[PDB]
Amino acid sequence: MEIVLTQSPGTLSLSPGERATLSCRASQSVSSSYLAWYQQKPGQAPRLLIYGASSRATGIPDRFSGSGSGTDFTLTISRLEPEDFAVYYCQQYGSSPSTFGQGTKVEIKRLV
Amino acid sequence: VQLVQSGAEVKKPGSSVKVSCKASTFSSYAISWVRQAPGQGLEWMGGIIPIFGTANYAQKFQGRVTITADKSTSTAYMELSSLRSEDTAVYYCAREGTTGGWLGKPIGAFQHWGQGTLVTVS
Repeated sequence: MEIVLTQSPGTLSLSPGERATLSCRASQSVSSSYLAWYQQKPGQAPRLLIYGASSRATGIPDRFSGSGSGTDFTLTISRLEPEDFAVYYCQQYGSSPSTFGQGTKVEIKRLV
Repeated sequence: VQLVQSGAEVKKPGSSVKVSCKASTFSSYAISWVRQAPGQGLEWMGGIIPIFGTANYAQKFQGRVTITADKSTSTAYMELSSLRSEDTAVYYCAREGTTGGWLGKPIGAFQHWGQGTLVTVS
C-alpha cells in the first residue's frame, strides 16, 4: 500500500526575512527516515535540498534545515531570502513506490 | 552528471509516446521517471538500474508504462501507452545522488534531474 504524503499549508504567504516552516505528514511511518525535500521554480526542474530527513544536499545553504521522524517531517527556512519563494515538495523513498507530497507554494505576502 | 531529455510531444488520445533521457557511471545507478501535470505536483512512475536491465513500476501505471535502458548510448527510455488527457504533463528522468566516483555511497534521493519533456494529449 503506497505511503501517502500530505503537505501543509497549501500556500504560505510571507515576507523576506521571515521564518518559513513547512510540514509533511505521512500516512505510515517512513522507513529509516528516508525522506527528502525539493525546491522547484516555474519551468525549472526540482532541486534536492534535504535527504535522510535532516541531511543537507551539497551546495545547499545553512538557512535550510529538515527535521522529523515517524510520520511528521518539517522543512524550515530560518530567514527567507527573495530567491526562496518557490514550491517545495517532500518525498519518501523508504518504501515502494516512492511517493511525493502535493507541494507547498511559498509566496510573497500581498501589499497592505 | 547531466541528464538531457527528448523534446516536447503533442499526442492523440489513445496513442503511445516514448521519451528518452541521455546521461553524461551509467550502468550502476537507479534512473527513475517522475511526471507533473498543469498546476497532482510530482508523481513517481518507475525506475531502472541499467546493469540489471529490468524495471520496477508504480502499480498505477503497470500494464501501460515501459521503462528501458541502453548501456552503449547511456540512454533511458519511458514509453506510456493509451494516452488520456490526464497524462498531459512534464515527464522527468531523475538519478539518485551519491556522496562521491565509486567512493560515493548512493543516497536514494534524486540529486540529478533532466530538463523535463512536456507531453500534451489533445
